[PDB]
Amino acid sequence: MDAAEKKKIIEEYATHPGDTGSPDVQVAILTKRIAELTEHLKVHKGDHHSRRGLMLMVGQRRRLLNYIAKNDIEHYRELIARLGLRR
RNA sequence: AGGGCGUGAGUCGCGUGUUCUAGACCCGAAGCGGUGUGAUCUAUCCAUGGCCAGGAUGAAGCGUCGGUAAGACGUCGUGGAG
Ligand SMILES: [Mg+2]
Ligand SMILES: [Mg+2]
Ligand SMILES: [Mg+2]
Ligand SMILES: [Mg+2]
Ligand SMILES: [Mg+2]
Repeated sequence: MDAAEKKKIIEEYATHPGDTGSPDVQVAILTKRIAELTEHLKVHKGDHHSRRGLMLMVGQRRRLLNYIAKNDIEHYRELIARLGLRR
């Protein structure tokens, strides 16, 4: 998250070239952040405050995915298929 | 002074009684000491071999599925532990 791969993620998950805040981009960014924080917590199992931040990110991503699936179910399926298949 | 002790037959053989030192009239311990013999029984150990019909039970592990942010965990199969 030195903004390099963040911009990369924004551009390769954007719906249109100017898109930077749509639910797809938000879910992609949140998933990358959840992965990074999961690794950090695996290193530091005792970081309860960061784990709470991780849970907040998880819930936010869940609500965004719920909105996406409520609007366009096939788009939701494609997005989650790209993003870890929702296991 | 009074008193104690003292004022010629012995000695050597043989026999014999008792006795001394020797096992000492004879028999009998449990045990003590010295030096050896034994681990072909048995106790433990050491090296090197053998052996344990048959039938049960179903531990880890692994895998599937479910679960989760990752899990834990659940489920099923597999597995064959003591
Ligand atoms: Mg004595
Ligand atoms: Mg002795
Ligand atoms: Mg003796
Ligand atoms: Mg000997
Ligand atoms: Mg022997």
